[PDB]
Amino acid sequence: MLTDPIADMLTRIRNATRVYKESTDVPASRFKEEILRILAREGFIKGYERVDVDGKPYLRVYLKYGPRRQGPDPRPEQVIHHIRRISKPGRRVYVGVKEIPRVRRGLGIAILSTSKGVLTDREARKLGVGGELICEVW
Amino acid sequence: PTINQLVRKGREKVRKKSKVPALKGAPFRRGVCTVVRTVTPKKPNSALRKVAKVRLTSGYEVTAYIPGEGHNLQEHSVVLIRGGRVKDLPGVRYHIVRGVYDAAGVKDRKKSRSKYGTKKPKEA
Amino acid sequence: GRYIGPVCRLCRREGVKLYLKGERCYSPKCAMERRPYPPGQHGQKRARRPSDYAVRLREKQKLRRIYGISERQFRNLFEEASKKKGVTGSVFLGLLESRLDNVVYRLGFAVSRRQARQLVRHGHITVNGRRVDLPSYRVRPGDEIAVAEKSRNLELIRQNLEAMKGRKVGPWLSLDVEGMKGKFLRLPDREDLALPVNEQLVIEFYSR
Amino acid sequence: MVKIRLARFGSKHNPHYRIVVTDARRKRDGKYIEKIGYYDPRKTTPDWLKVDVERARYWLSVGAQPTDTARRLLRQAGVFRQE
Amino acid sequence: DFEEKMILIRRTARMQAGGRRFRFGALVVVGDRQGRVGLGFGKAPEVPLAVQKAGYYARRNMVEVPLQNGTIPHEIEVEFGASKIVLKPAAPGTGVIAGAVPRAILELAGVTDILTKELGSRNPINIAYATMEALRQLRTKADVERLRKG
Amino acid sequence: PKKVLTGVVVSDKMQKTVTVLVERQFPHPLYGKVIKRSKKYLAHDPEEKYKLGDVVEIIESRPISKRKRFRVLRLVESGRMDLVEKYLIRRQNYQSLSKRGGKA
RNA sequence: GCUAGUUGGUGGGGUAAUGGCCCACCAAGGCGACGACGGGUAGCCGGUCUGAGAGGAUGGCCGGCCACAGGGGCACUGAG
RNA sequence: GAGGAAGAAGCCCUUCGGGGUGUAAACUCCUGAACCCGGGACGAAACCCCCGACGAGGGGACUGACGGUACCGGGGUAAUAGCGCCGGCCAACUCCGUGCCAGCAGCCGCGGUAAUACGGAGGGCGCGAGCGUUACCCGGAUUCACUGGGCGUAAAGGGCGUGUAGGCGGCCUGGGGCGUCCCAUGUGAAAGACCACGGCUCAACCGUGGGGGAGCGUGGGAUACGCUCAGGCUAGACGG
RNA sequence: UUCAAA
RNA sequence: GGGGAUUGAAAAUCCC
Ligand SMILES: [K+]
Ligand SMILES: [K+]
Ligand SMILES: [K+]
Ligand SMILES: [K+]
Ligand SMILES: [K+]
Ligand SMILES: [K+]
Ligand SMILES: [K+]
Ligand SMILES: [K+]
Ligand SMILES: [K+]
Ligand SMILES: [Mg+2]
Ligand SMILES: [Mg+2]
Ligand SMILES: [Mg+2]
Ligand SMILES: [Mg+2]
Ligand SMILES: [Mg+2]
Ligand SMILES: [Mg+2]
Ligand SMILES: [Mg+2]
Ligand SMILES: [Mg+2]
Ligand SMILES: [Mg+2]
Ligand SMILES: [Mg+2]
Ligand SMILES: [Mg+2]
Ligand SMILES: [Mg+2]
Ligand SMILES: [Mg+2]
Ligand SMILES: [Mg+2]
Ligand SMILES: [Mg+2]
Ligand SMILES: [Mg+2]
Ligand SMILES: [Mg+2]
Ligand SMILES: [Mg+2]
Ligand SMILES: [Mg+2]
Ligand SMILES: [Mg+2]
Ligand SMILES: [Mg+2]
Ligand SMILES: [Mg+2]
Ligand SMILES: [Mg+2]
Ligand SMILES: [Mg+2]
Ligand SMILES: [Mg+2]
Ligand SMILES: [Mg+2]
Ligand SMILES: [Mg+2]
Ligand SMILES: [Mg+2]
Ligand SMILES: [Mg+2]
Ligand SMILES: [Mg+2]
Ligand SMILES: [Mg+2]
Ligand SMILES: [Mg+2]
Ligand SMILES: [Mg+2]
Ligand SMILES: [Mg+2]
Ligand SMILES: [Mg+2]
Ligand SMILES: [Mg+2]
Ligand SMILES: [Mg+2]
Ligand SMILES: [Mg+2]
Ligand SMILES: [Mg+2]
Ligand SMILES: [Mg+2]
Ligand SMILES: [Mg+2]
Ligand SMILES: [Mg+2]
Ligand SMILES: [Mg+2]
Ligand SMILES: [Mg+2]
Ligand SMILES: [Mg+2]
Ligand SMILES: [Mg+2]
Ligand SMILES: [Mg+2]
Ligand SMILES: [Mg+2]
Ligand SMILES: [Mg+2]
Ligand SMILES: [Mg+2]
Ligand SMILES: [Mg+2]
Ligand SMILES: [Mg+2]
Ligand SMILES: [Mg+2]
Ligand SMILES: [Mg+2]
Ligand SMILES: [Mg+2]
Ligand SMILES: [Mg+2]
Ligand SMILES: [Mg+2]
Ligand SMILES: [Mg+2]
Ligand SMILES: [Mg+2]
Ligand SMILES: [Mg+2]
Ligand SMILES: [Mg+2]
Ligand SMILES: [Mg+2]
Ligand SMILES: [Mg+2]
Ligand SMILES: [Mg+2]
Ligand SMILES: [Mg+2]
Ligand SMILES: [Mg+2]
Ligand SMILES: [Mg+2]
Ligand SMILES: [Mg+2]
Ligand SMILES: [Mg+2]
Ligand SMILES: [Zn+2]
Repeated sequence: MLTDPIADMLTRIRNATRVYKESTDVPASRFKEEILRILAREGFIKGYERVDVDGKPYLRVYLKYGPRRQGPDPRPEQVIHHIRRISKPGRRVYVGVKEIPRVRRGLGIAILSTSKGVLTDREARKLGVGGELICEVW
Repeated sequence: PTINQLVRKGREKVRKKSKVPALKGAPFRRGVCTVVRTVTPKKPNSALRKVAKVRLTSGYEVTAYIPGEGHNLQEHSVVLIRGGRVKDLPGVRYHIVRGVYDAAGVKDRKKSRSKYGTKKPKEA
Repeated sequence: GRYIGPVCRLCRREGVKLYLKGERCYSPKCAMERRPYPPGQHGQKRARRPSDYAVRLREKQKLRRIYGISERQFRNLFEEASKKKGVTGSVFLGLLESRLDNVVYRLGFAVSRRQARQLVRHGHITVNGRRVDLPSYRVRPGDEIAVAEKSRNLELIRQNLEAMKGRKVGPWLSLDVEGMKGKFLRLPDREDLALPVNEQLVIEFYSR
Repeated sequence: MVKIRLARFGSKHNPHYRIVVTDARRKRDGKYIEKIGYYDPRKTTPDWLKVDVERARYWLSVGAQPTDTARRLLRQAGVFRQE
Repeated sequence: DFEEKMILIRRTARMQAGGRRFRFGALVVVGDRQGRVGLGFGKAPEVPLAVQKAGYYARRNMVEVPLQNGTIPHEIEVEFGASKIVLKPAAPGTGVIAGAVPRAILELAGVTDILTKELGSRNPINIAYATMEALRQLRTKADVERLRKG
Repeated sequence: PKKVLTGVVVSDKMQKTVTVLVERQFPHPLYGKVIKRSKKYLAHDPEEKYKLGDVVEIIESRPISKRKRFRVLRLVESGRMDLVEKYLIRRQNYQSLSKRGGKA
């Protein structure tokens, strides 16, 4: 059984991207959906959409990459170079607004879950709130 | 290990073993010579290193090195020990401080005099 | 006691001419003038590619020897520099340049720094009027460094203060050759000085 | 009883006292109840005596008994001046 | 134009009857101190030839370091084999805080302020290669921006 | 303020006294993980009111005896031996680890 | 594995005052793997040294608290 | 301190031409630690007395261990330099003497007739009233890895299962608000540390002022995630 | 046999 | 106990 559905999603994404898939499904949950909103708006994934597979609710995540490259290995650069889970079951991680991390001098992000909803480190910092530091992406 | 394991067992702190156990981890310790033998080194060296068994005030009886060109130590010379091994003589972990007590300083020494306890000679 | 011994030899070990004598170092004789190789029996022999360390050591030894300051004092200034806001490199230089003994020398009251130093130890110097014989005394912006009234007539004073007529001086300093007064206008910019020293390496030497 | 006296700070040949409120029984330089001023004997600074008079008046109102010297300094700052 | 800093020279040995048979390896960095560096590892019968060969290799294999006032756009860690390199950006006055290998590559890349740390195996050859990769991986806001748009 | 704690009654075997197990939760000072930890208080129940399995509030009080420094403030949730059970079992496992052992 | 004043109760004693602090009766209870009991070591803290930090190490001097006064017990006097 | 030889002597080295120590010395000229003479402190204004009213407020007087010290003004002499290193790490090299000897050695290692590693000398590097040695703490050491490590063959998967405690737990909704987060507020002694000015001629030392919060208590608030209570769901598990 | 020799 | 032969120098071996 999935012990960490969010970690599962994060990886499904990490895995699909390393072989350049178009989309990639992940069993749906509001919370996962919430994170995808951020991921989309931030511009890491083309976008996502609800989808029923075999009768069960999933989420097609349309990934995006850079342009074909020169020389040996033309495989495009990743838009999502890094995507790592922080807080986990049995080792939960929280932060006060004053402790929200600055992921790659801002060239990256951190998705936290606050009582004011799921926000990027910048968004949270703005509404002046902290919470569970879910993951970091860059 | 898992975080739960760490919460349960934690990490064990490293303990330091003293190399100069001649007690009180004091900087020096005085004793009395019992034997002023000569000993042979281990491969690949050959020579007659000067050594002395010392009945220490720390309740210990260890062997110390007698550094320098010749000494004046006998079966009853009171001496001060300082710690410092002799890589070549297994079991020799301390040195005898020349210039303290019955340990004369090296005579005719002109360079590293602090060590070997040799007073500054006069320059006429 | 700040070194005190064969000086036109340090110039030779740094392969660069340091002014630890003022004149004599201008007339073909600072030794660097025909005899620029290190002191000692091996001075003329070919050198070996110095270790990144050697390079950094000699650089610090250069800057330090220029002001005839001790390692103890030199280090204490550098640590102070680090702590302070702003680029440590310059700030460091700014501090070295603020030493009364150095300023005395900058204003021309003395030919070299070692002389400037002695002039201070012997009360021939004044800061805002009050006497000050501490060569390490830190001159602040706005201070007026002059010569003691009682010393203004000294033979050596006239000679040096005379040669100072017409002579220009530091853009951060100002000399009123008349009453033998001088004013520390402001801390010198790295751009203001031009010492044969890459302070960058010095910082690195202490970073080890 | 509780007092208003001088606690010694500064250094050798460089005294700098602190007008403080404290239990008579506490060591001179021990833990005081409140600092209500300072005093520099050699007046090496134009500001060698300061005294939170409003506060000084407070402790006196509740019992603080001042040292003779402590009283002297308070007076200078017009603590009892009832003009 | 291009500076040349020799990171290290070594004399390896091979075996044949009769005895040993030496060869020499040279790691040379080349840079313009203005955002361009290249690494080169050349081996040959004699040191000189080795160095040159290195320098030559160094010029092909160049990297475009996005300097931002003497520093890196952001922190990065790269592992090359068992060697790991940690590059952290810094404000001016800091300097190049690094081991001989990294600094040599950093200075010629025209980096003047940076926090560095060698982890894992400190094998110079691999630590140098880890560094090049780190730099090569550096991204600029404009770059990230370009990528995130679409 | 007088400290108020919530816990479970795991012992009604004393006259006018009940043992109250109180759970506490906190982040580990170095490893983060939220960890539980419990402690038993002997609370004062003069009316022999509360029983095994009740979830009562406990309040800081004037010493009643050695050990007893808390009085039962009120009942939060009656009956529920699941908690008591857990405690009893954990205690029974003790009968194990020693020179012999007990069935698992 | 530990426990008999041991855990709790009622009534007293005692104290400035709560309390097995002590006592007389009555209950069988209390504690422990979230480490009881036993052994070893140690006065605690503000702080100090080190370290990028997280940490690690330390508690002389100065300030706070505690404990002791050749080793054990006890009380009397007194606001103490 | 400044001047001071194409550069004394002596010692060292040499391809015997020369090279070092070296502007260093000598010597010339300046300044004047020490020391002598004179002056000579701040720290001490209260208590007390008198006026007033034993108050406020005014006046007055007695007190210095440190100390004839600090500091000031005259006069004024050229006037202590050591200690450790020079094979690599690690800045600094030559001769001679010793030979697996005598010895060196933090680690790797030096010495069995050409030793930059032993001892001495010349030279050099480093630091300087100090320089080395020993011991001990933290560092480098992500070498117990929270930040920040591992376990096929390098040290390391329990011989296997069953299962207790414990740790961990799929999708949707609701209540609660314990964790978590936000706002206020109390507490957080002084000293120390940090920043800024100041006082001793500087500094060390010291004074004044200024932020700096974590932890805990209280009072409000939020509810995404974790928790808990309710109710649902079949994609896990189990059953037919 | 030991140490060291390309 | 050297002092030789041998050795790169030893141990060993053969000599006085
Ligand atoms: K890799
Ligand atoms: K009772
Ligand atoms: K501590
Ligand atoms: K009066
Ligand atoms: K010889
Ligand atoms: K030598
Ligand atoms: K260590
Ligand atoms: K095994
Ligand atoms: K809710
Ligand atoms: Mg993942
Ligand atoms: Mg990733
Ligand atoms: Mg983490
Ligand atoms: Mg973390
Ligand atoms: Mg740990
Ligand atoms: Mg010892
Ligand atoms: Mg040998
Ligand atoms: Mg030596
Ligand atoms: Mg700075
Ligand atoms: Mg190679
Ligand atoms: Mg680029
Ligand atoms: Mg990188
Ligand atoms: Mg690896
Ligand atoms: Mg390693
Ligand atoms: Mg009962
Ligand atoms: Mg009772
Ligand atoms: Mg017990
Ligand atoms: Mg009672
Ligand atoms: Mg009573
Ligand atoms: Mg009892
Ligand atoms: Mg017990
Ligand atoms: Mg517990
Ligand atoms: Mg027992
Ligand atoms: Mg115990
Ligand atoms: Mg003890
Ligand atoms: Mg004690
Ligand atoms: Mg660390
Ligand atoms: Mg402690
Ligand atoms: Mg104390
Ligand atoms: Mg006692
Ligand atoms: Mg007592
Ligand atoms: Mg007693
Ligand atoms: Mg005694
Ligand atoms: Mg007694
Ligand atoms: Mg009394
Ligand atoms: Mg009494
Ligand atoms: Mg001279
Ligand atoms: Mg004269
Ligand atoms: Mg006075
Ligand atoms: Mg009196
Ligand atoms: Mg009257
Ligand atoms: Mg005088
Ligand atoms: Mg005078
Ligand atoms: Mg004169
Ligand atoms: Mg070297
Ligand atoms: Mg020889
Ligand atoms: Mg050596
Ligand atoms: Mg000194
Ligand atoms: Mg370091
Ligand atoms: Mg560590
Ligand atoms: Mg270890
Ligand atoms: Mg870890
Ligand atoms: Mg490992
Ligand atoms: Mg094996
Ligand atoms: Mg193995
Ligand atoms: Mg197995
Ligand atoms: Mg769940
Ligand atoms: Mg659970
Ligand atoms: Mg809920
Ligand atoms: Mg809450
Ligand atoms: Mg607070
Ligand atoms: Mg404080
Ligand atoms: Mg000042
Ligand atoms: Mg302050
Ligand atoms: Mg709600
Ligand atoms: Mg959570
Ligand atoms: Mg044999
Ligand atoms: Mg050998
Ligand atoms: Mg042979
Ligand atoms: Zn010169």
